[PDB]
Amino acid sequence: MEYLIGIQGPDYVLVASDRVAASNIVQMKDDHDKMFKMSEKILLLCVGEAGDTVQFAEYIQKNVQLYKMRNGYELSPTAAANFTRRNLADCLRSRTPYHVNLLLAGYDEHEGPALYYMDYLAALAKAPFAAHGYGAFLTLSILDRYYTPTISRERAVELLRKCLEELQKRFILNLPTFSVRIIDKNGIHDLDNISFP
Amino acid sequence: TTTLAFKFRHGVIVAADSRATAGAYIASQTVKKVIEINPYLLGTMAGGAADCSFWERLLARQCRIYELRNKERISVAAASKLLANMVYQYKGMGLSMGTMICGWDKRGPGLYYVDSEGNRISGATFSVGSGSVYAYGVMDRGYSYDLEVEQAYDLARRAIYQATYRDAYSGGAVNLYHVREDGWIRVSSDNVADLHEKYS
Amino acid sequence: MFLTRSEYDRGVNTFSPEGRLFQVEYAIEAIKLGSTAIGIQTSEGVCLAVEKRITSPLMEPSSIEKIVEIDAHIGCAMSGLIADAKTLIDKARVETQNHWFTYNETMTVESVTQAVSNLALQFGEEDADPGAMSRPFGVALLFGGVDEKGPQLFHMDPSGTFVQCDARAIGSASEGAQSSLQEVYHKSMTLKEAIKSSLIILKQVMEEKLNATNIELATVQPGQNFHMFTKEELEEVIKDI
Amino acid sequence: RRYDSRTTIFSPEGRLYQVEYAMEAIGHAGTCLGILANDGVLLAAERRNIHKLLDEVFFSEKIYKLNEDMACSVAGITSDANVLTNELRLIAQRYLLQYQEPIPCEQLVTALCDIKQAYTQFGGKRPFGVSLLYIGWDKHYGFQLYQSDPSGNYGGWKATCIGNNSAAAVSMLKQDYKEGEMTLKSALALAIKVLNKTMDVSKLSAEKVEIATLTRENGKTVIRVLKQKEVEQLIKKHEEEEAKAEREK
Amino acid sequence: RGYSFSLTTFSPSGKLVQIEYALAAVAGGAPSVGIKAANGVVLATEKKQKSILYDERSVHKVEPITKHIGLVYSGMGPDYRVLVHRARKLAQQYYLVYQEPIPTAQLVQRVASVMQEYTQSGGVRPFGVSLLICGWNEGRPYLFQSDPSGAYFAWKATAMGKNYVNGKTFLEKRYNEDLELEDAIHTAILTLKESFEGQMTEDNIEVGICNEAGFRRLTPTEVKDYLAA
Amino acid sequence: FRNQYDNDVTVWSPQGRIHQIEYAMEAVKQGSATVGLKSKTHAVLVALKRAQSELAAHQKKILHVDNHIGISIAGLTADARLLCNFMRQECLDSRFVFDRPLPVSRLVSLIGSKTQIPTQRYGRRPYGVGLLIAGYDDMGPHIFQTCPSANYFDCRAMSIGARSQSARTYLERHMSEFMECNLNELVKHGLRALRETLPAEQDLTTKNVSIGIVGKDLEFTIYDDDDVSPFLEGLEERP
Amino acid sequence: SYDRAITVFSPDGHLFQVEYAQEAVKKGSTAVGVRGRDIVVLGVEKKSVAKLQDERTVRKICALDDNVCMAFAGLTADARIVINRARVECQSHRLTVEDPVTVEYITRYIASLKQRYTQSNGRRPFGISALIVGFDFDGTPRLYQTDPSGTYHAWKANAIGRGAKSVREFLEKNYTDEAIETDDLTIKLVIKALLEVVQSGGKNIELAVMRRDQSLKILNPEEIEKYVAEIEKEK
Amino acid sequence: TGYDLSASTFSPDGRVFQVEYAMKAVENSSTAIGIRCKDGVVFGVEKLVLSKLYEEGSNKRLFNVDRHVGMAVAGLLADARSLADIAREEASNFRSNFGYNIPLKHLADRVAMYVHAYTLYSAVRPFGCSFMLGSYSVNDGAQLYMIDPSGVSYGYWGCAIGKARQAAKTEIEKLQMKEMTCRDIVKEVAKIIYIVHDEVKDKAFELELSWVGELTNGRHEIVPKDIREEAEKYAKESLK
Amino acid sequence: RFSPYVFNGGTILAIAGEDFAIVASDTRLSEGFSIHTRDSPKCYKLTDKTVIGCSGFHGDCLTLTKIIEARLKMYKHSNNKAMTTGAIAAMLSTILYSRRFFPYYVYNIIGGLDEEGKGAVYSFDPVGSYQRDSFKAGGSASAMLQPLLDNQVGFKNMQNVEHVPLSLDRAMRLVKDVFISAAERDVYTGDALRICIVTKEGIREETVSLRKD
Repeated sequence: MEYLIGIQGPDYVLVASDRVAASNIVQMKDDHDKMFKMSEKILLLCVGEAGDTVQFAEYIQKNVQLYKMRNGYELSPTAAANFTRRNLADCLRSRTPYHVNLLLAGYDEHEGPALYYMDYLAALAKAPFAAHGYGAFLTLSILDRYYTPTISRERAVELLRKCLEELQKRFILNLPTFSVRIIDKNGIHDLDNISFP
Repeated sequence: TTTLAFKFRHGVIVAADSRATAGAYIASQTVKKVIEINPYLLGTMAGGAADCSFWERLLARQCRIYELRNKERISVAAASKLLANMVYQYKGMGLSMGTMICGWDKRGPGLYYVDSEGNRISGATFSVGSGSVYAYGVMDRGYSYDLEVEQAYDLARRAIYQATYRDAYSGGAVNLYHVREDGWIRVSSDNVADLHEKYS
Repeated sequence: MFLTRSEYDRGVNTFSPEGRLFQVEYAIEAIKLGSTAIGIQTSEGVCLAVEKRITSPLMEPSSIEKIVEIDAHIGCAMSGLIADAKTLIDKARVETQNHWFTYNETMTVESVTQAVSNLALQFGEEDADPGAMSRPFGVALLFGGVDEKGPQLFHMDPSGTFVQCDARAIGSASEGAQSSLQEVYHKSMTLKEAIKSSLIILKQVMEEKLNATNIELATVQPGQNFHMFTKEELEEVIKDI
Repeated sequence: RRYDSRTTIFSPEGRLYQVEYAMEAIGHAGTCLGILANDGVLLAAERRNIHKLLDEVFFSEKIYKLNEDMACSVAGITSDANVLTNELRLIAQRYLLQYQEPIPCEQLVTALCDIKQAYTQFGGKRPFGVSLLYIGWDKHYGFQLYQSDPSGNYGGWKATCIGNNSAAAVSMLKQDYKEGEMTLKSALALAIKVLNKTMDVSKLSAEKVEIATLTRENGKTVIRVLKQKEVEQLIKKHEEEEAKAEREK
Repeated sequence: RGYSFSLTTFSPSGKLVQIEYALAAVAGGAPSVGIKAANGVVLATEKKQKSILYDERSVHKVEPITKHIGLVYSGMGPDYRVLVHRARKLAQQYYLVYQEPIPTAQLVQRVASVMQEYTQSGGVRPFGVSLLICGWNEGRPYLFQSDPSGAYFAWKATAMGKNYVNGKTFLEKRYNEDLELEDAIHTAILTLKESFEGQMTEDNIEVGICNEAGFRRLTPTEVKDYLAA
Repeated sequence: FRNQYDNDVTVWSPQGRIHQIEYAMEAVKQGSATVGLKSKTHAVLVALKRAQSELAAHQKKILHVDNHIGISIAGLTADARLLCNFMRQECLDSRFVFDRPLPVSRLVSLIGSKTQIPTQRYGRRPYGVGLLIAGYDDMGPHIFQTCPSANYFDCRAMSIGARSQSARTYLERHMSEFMECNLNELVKHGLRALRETLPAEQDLTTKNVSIGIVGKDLEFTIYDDDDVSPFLEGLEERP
Repeated sequence: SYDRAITVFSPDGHLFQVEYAQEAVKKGSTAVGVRGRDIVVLGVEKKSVAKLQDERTVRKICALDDNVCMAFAGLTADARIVINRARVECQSHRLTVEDPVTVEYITRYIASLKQRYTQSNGRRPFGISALIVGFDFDGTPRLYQTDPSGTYHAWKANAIGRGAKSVREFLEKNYTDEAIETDDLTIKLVIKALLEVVQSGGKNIELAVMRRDQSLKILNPEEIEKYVAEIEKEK
Repeated sequence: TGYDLSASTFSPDGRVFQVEYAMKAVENSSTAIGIRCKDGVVFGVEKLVLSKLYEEGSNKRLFNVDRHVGMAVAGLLADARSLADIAREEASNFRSNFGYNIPLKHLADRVAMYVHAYTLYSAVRPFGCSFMLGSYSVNDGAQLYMIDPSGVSYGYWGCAIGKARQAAKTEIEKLQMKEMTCRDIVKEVAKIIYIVHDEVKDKAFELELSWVGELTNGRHEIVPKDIREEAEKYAKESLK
Repeated sequence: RFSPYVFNGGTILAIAGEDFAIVASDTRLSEGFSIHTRDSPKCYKLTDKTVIGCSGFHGDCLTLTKIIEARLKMYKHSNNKAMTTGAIAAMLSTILYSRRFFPYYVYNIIGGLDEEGKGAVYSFDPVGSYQRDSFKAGGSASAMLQPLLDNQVGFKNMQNVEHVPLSLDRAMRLVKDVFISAAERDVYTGDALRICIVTKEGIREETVSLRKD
């Protein structure tokens, strides 16, 4: 029911998510932020069953920031991905499985940009582009169609706009506004919200 | 039930009905569904009355302990997060709560919505209960951040009135509160019959 | 002729000959190291006062907290170990709020004092819980609050014994301060007279000349809640003296 | 009278004498040495056991490999050393399981030092009577040498020695070590020099020392123990150089 | 002083003196000799009995932990049996986990870890026994010693017990790496012959050997045949 | 010397005496005196309270466990409070489970077991408090005493605390009349008995006396400073 | 007699092992803290390089969180444990109440930990005293001190460790509203105070600042050299 | 000599002296005797009256540990009451599990092992009580057992404990209990107790008696007061 | 298979007053279609100023009464005072919520005199949510009884009718009448009515006959 999309590039990773939090039918919030900055150059996008999303996101955020404070350097995106995957996978067997679907986006000085994908069963996969939610089924073909490994960031925001206006055209739920931000060597950069009135 | 809360320039207006039902039997038409957690922040109860009352009271004692220990009143965000964590610990065990923690802090007016499912969200307008869907239309069409205090009271009263008109399990009287920067005040308790006399 | 063997004072849970249990007695001696505190109970209210004993000018005066609020109805003044005092104050606060939660009412000063006293008693280690300090609590508390019975002042000691007292002094100059209390005190005195007399006694015992900085003063009256005299109010009264 | 017992009593003047007595124990131990170079880092130790009827079955008596990217040499009680090395290996592999990256050197040292501090503080257990040197390469800070003591206190050293005649070793290293100019060969020669100075035996036997080097080749760390022929060549070269320096005068 | 009695107390000059006392307990134990031949390793010890009434078959000082591992001791008899049971159990745990016979080095590591585990706690005493653990793994012989301290060493040949220093000197004089076990058993009985203070017989000594076949305790008739020389 | 054998409860002495238990039994002597006596229809507890200072209130020496049982303490107030909590919970448990008042004899048996456990084990000290337990049950009025040693007795009358031998001898010489007394006569006898313990200068007052009465028709009630004046007025004077 | 166990009180009611731990704190390297109007400066002396040691491993000043930092004088390992425990408590408090820690909250937690170790035998007190600095939500500067006993007190400015008496006497003399007026003046005040007790000026002081809404900055050795040069010249 | 301080310790000559020191505890106690005859077992105790204030039928040293067995104690009364609680628990557990009344030999063995547990460990002292147990069952017969503080247990045709053990034992020895019957044995028990009582040292005593046997249908019970008075009058007459 | 509850029937009523409170209940216990007993009053005297009435599963009613009595004794011991009606109400709320997940199947009504001297009635759902009410009926016949109380006592839906404070006599008449009607048209409620009236004097118990089935 909630849409996440991520596009990796040569020197960046672009991420966007819908801004809707909802009750049964009422759309309680129009400006919900599903993006959590674990560190300066890594973001965690989370969608899933309510409560589990915020609880797990906050737990991983605070653990990563504790790593920062203790050791003086930030975790790698790959290491953060493996860590949150471990936490999610351990809970899967337990009586309190966090039903959460995540997308982790990061930039490493040594290893460059990275986008990571994990499902509620806690599989992990690096990917060039990925999406979560029912809208992902509609929008993945857009990315698979027009994506290039050498895509520039202007082209990437254009591609993302195409992907989202497809949701506007066809997806049953109303996802009127989306948040967008880029990670690069400089760090997380907020971008203007792609808003379809 | 129907509970209503919105933020505007001069504070937060909290409104609620007073009907509690078991099955279709109206056990009480005078339930006080706006729980005065503290002199400075207050909450609402929708869903299970026992769950809401017990957990909001526990939040109240935690808030007073915090005030005594840290020499400062807890923020609405911290109170909401405490309650959210407490209810989330019991997720899947059948608690039913939907409640709006309301207060001022250093940030400004504070309105949050927390539910037994686990969501905690802050927003300009909220409504919780069976009559939420009916209250939302009137509140949304009438709401503006720049609103006179009397006009805010009026839209709150009318929203709860229409919600009681349409929804069977919400009724009784409309209890209304204004959260003001010094603290909360209880502005009115108008019965739905008198409100029907007025509006019609 | 000196017999100084003692050989039984060390280690709680040892009854010495004549059965005196000297560790607790040494703990009761310990509060005499603390700053003098003083309490007077009156019909108009109960007042509490204490000398802060500021070590250096750079230390912030507000940080020294030898009078505190258990709740609106009850406040405490302490002399002795600040740390275990903080522990007992925490116990008092949580017990007051538990009583509010369970019975929707305010505890009496006697009940709160008994609640903290029960915790103080646990040095005996009758309970099997690991998290109880083996040593007795090296602090004495003065509990002052207005209850259903009106203004009440209760004294608590390291033993955990507690009693109501019309006026009491704890700390270093408790000996002599109590004699001054005994001569000055009469049950009819108003809280203004009690404040003045307690500050006179504190001025007498205190080594440094009395000033608004080096004392802490508080009162809880039936209409009011627990109140601490501010710098200005302290200035007014210490000028009046 | 006695404020040196139970490792939990601060003596007057505020000293924990049990940990100091434990620090006394490492001085008896066989000397161990570590030197940091631009291209690599080495560990060299004196095999104090020189009994004739002993077999060199193991990888090394003193040198232990804790991870792909680091190693350690130990001076102190061998049993506590075995325990600490087992704990170190488990810590490293736990970090690799959690983060899927190699343990940082400083983090591993810090974890074991936290254990060693914990044994000081609580009453029943004795402090670990061990001091050990850590050598490793990490992506963040490159080649690193670390020392630890029974107290649980660690530091980073360009070069240091622990054990018997550690003061003499450090005095020799202070003058000899060239900051920013060492290579692994020069550091090996310096190690042979300081070991010859410290060790009572007139001639380093080449069975009375164990030398191991850590280097990064082809993007992968290699921890290698110099074989008896290699260390024989090293002592021969040092003897020749020292004699030629003698011959000139 | 107080350092003497406590086990968790480093003495001044940094000595855990109770462990040294346990090693002194080991030194009082009966002589035991271990010699690692090229094709085998022999473990030998004296089984001197207080009287003829003792039944030699009842108890053995040389015990097999596994098919290819066996060990002998000098020190306290009860402690020996506690750890021999624990060693057998550890080897079986290894076989359950890895389905391979445990290496001798690994077994000595584990039993030494146990021995170290005992020294740390004040409520317990160290094991007043040392062991010579011999094994044949990967077509190679092994001999090890494990002390009360929890430390272990690898010896080509060594002796424990009474007169262990003199026995070790006799061994280093007599030891040659090229020895076959047929000669090594002779050297071992000679090493013990230094220190009996009695006329050795088949009963008074117990000896065992390891090889590609595995550990075995050669019978009284076998040791009689070897003693005849 | 024999400083050894006194350190802990777990050490027997060469003549079969556990000295720490005796040192605990010394504790009851430290406290202010208490007296208890019974008639066919009533059981009484009377106490001499002490005050730290003139301004301070007198300490609580009589405590109610249940309607049918109440206690008076001599020795450590801490141990008294703990044992009183245990007794109260036992009585509450009996009422919850069986819906009957707990027999007083059975309650003192429970106290004896709980008190005995410290004496034998290393660790917790003996309860250094002596209690007089008085109650009415179906069998009749009862008075018991419990020592810091877990042994307990059943008594026609008893006095514990400082200078209690004087009260005991008064009680013994006057005991025969107690059984047929009215409650007023009985409380007066007990008041005179504790008056024996007081210093000659000191005298009974409303303040320093507390009286505890239980009977067939009377639940345990502690008559406080104001309420003891009816009982005290009858007493004549010091002899 | 009465100095061998933490639990036992002495005659006259002195607990002496905690006093011995407070004495152990005095052995440690000096640290100084001062509250400027918009800055809090925390300065710590450096014992010595030893010429074969890497300075980065040894750092007395540490950041518990974005808005709080501490410096310590006392047992280094104990300080490391306490720092880690306070850091995890900081992140846990943010997790629990969705708000950043206040300086008084974290100093209360550290004091409670030290108190917990004092109360029970079988555990020795943490042989450290700490100087915790941070900016609260209102933006007021805060400086607190803790000791092995477990009492905590706010200080306008203070020192801990060896020479604390001398440097705090100097600071009682020197400190005033005028000195706190400038951030550079605050830094220069703490530098002069550490200069009161240290062998050499620039080499042997490690200094750091926290600004109103910025992270901790350890001043570069060149910056410290410039500041001591300005201080040296004015004399 | 620190050997006597603890029960974990051994003397260099192989003696655990704390247990002997605990055995000296019972000798402080007033005497108690139990005699076994054909019909059953009779118990008697010399309960010294410390004060007139103390109620009669108090400080009972004769306990009923089950319906078919009774217990008589000498030594510390607190430890004795606790041991009686232990014995009652053991008997109840035996009935609950094995479905019938506990054999006296087994009960003595279990309580003796419980007692013997304490002599080993250093944390806890030996018990300060020595007690006698007696029962009659038509199957087992009359049985009398005595347990010392050590945990030694044995069966006695006649037994004595406490201060006057030796004198009581010779007086019991010249009795021929095996042929005799219980209603005579009560009289002779009264005689022996009155003999061994020391009027000078001990001011007064109240004879406390009990028995178990066929006359009770195998239930331990306190003597009817008429029989008590008859035995006491006989004892006073014989004393001369 | 095993059902831990059974509805033992009965109804309870409580009606407050300016200076009095009344608590009244049936005295019938009925499992299924059979009558267990005809004399089992549902009203229990907690204190001089308070009465509790419980209806629902009788085992839960019994255990809750025992628990409340014990905790009343405990409060008396600790605080040296009797619990007020509000205090008992809050304590009961907490006790009921303690078993949120295996609840007490009881409908409770607390009726008493408050500290001020006025009558107060506190009404509880099975899971412990509680509210001060001027009057309420609980149990099987709540639906039947409470409307007439709302009309007569609350003067609801009545136009041009003066509001009079309720009197003791009028209240008792009303209670008897409503219980008679519930006896007529509710199968569970009948065969007696115990009226427990609390005043400054104390509890006074009157019994009036209701029709046997």
